[PDB]
Amino acid sequence: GHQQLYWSHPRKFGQGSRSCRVCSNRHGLIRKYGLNMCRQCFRQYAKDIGFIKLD
Amino acid sequence: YKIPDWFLNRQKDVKDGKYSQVLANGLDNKLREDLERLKKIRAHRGLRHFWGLRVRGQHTKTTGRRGRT
Amino acid sequence: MLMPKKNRIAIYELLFKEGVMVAKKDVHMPKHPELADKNVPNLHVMKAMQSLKSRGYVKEQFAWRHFYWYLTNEGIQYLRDYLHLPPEIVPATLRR
Amino acid sequence: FRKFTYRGVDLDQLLDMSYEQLMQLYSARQRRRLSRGLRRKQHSLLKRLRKAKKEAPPMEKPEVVKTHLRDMIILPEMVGSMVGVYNGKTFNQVEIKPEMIGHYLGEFSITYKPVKHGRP
Amino acid sequence: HRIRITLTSRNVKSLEKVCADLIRGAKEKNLKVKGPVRMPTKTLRITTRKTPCGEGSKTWDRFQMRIHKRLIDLHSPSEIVKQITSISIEPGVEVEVTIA
Amino acid sequence: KSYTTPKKNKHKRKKVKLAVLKYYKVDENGKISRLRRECPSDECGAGVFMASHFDRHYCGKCCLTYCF
Amino acid sequence: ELNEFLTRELAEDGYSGVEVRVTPTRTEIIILATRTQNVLGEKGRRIRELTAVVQKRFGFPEGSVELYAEKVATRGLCAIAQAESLRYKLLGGLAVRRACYGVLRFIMESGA
RNA sequence: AGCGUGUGCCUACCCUACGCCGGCAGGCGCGGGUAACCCGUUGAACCCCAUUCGUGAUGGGGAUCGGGGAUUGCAAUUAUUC
RNA sequence: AGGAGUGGAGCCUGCGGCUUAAUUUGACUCAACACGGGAAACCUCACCCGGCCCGGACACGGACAGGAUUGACAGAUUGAU
Ligand SMILES: [Zn+2]
Repeated sequence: GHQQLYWSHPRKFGQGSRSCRVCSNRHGLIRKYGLNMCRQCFRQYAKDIGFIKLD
Repeated sequence: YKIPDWFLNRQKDVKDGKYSQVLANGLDNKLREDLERLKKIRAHRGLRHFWGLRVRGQHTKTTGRRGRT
Repeated sequence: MLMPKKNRIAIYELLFKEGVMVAKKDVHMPKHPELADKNVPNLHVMKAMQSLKSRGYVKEQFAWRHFYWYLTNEGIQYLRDYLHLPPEIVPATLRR
Repeated sequence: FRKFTYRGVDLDQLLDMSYEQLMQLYSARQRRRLSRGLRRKQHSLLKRLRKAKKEAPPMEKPEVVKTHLRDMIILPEMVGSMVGVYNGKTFNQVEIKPEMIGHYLGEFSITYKPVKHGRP
Repeated sequence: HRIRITLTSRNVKSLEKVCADLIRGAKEKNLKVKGPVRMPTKTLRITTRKTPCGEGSKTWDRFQMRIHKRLIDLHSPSEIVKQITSISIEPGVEVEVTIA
Repeated sequence: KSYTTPKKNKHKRKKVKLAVLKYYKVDENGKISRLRRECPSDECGAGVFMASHFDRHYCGKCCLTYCF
Repeated sequence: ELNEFLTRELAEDGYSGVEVRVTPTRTEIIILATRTQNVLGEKGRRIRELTAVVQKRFGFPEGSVELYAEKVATRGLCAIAQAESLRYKLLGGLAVRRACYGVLRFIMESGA
């Protein structure tokens, strides 16, 4: 069955369980504190969330 | 004389399953029959010991320069 | 795409009761979050709304991972003829 | 000609004992594969290939059943057979010796050909 | 009577202003009030690259948040806490009220 | 387009005409006589039949094979 | 997500910024735009549509929120609104230079 | 000693005190923490004190490699790791 | 003026070259070479040997509820019930 073979790889762990919430690319994720974002979109919305530059 | 079995260097031999602490001529004989066993069994490890390349899965492009001339 | 009758029409009164609905854009979604009483996936919902888009009844907007589908007045008329209702029932979008 | 054995016992002696003591005779890595739940999740292929190896011809060389799997636990129940496993391009036909056990069929089929070198 | 009121925000000036409002109301109602206990703040340090590609000098950023918390323990019944929570509401600082 | 490797065609189901002739036998009396064994599963109805093989029958979307 | 969603939606309305507030059972959001007659749609239709969208997409109890609408003063003192106005002037198709000195004159007469 | 970190929308991978088993990594229960509350007074390494070693490719250096035992995972062979 | 060094030894990583069904690609003095947040066993994958699903919407014209097709079981079959 194609319906039962469509889910044959378990997506429990690895890189494919998580993805970017903006650009949907599984490269350079930030799993810190539940961003689940890539670095570039985090840069684009860093000050909108509230991350500023002081140090 | 009450030495623990796990301390011995060779455990669970393929010919008898008996734990035995082996010595110089014994290690040389066991190494050469193991090499001959891998050559006769024709495995990936046997081909690597025949070719002299890496066995434990490591790179050769950068390190291991002094393999041959 | 061959849809069962019940799932498609259930999408139709969910669109008719409240004139706007959202859905996450992902192929591998075995169950819709809001409509979880019956086993309905999401890809049939996206394909049915894409068909409605191409025949010109709904609009599209996409921000991160969620599709936003916006009905029109002539879309409300199409829902009224497809659900076979008298022209007196108006959804809460036009109501105060 | 000499007597072959694995851990001091014979092939038929391995044949008439169950998996619960077969793992006790095996090594540490082979135990955790066989003792991890039920062989139904991904090892339904393993069970069906073991059924297919239990299917037998009359008295000749047994059939070749070429496979697409490399993580085969080489059991004594399939000693003396013919199989060619997949390594990406073709099927390397190998005859199953009694010393195959304790290894994998993917270990006995090389993927890369022997690399030769010439003028840079 | 053992109610603990926790005030937390990011901007310390608005939190100090609403703490001044709380202590002014407590002194107006003429009852004992605990001073605002100041915990050490928690920092949000994330260091990401500046080049989106792999070209150029390796330069980084320093993004940071400061969250300041000041809790007031009040020896009053619940309805005064509910009234003072209902008055003077701003989105900069949130109010955490939970009896033990 | 035409590639090097051959391709097996999809299962083009051949159209069979007058299938409603081949479900019940009609005689002079008005009582019908079914020619196929009925599926007793609750997923399908009482009007469905079983497949006509040469050894044993076969149900519909239930996909249940009953022996003798 | 709310700011990007309103930026994408009200690009053809002149949207400046969203004023989110938190309040017990009165969690209200204010959308500051230069146009008031176009944000409400037709007899308060699009504001209720956006209310329902955020209501059952963000995850909230139903009926406890309301979407306000107001106009921003000093239209020439907002960088987003003037960039959107120049995007209005450029989307129809004009010379870039006349629009550039026009929006510069608008900025200078606004008091910047 | 000090920066920190510690139970997730999709989601299932959190930090460990305490008492047994075992040289060892590790195995089952009794718990705490949505956090200056519990790990935690984070008994860190370097360093200090006392024997053994004695200029020797040597208790320096630990590459290469054989056997055995455990955890993660559907799967470790082209040694994942210990 | 000096301190620690690198370059020589072993190991890890990257690049070029050779090789490969494929060993995917960009970056070549500062201002590319533990860089692409690139510590990849499977997804990652963009590379290859191979096989199924359509995820070809919507219109125009052929076929209609008497059927336009998907869903499958003793057995040859890749690779898999
Ligand atoms: Zn049936």
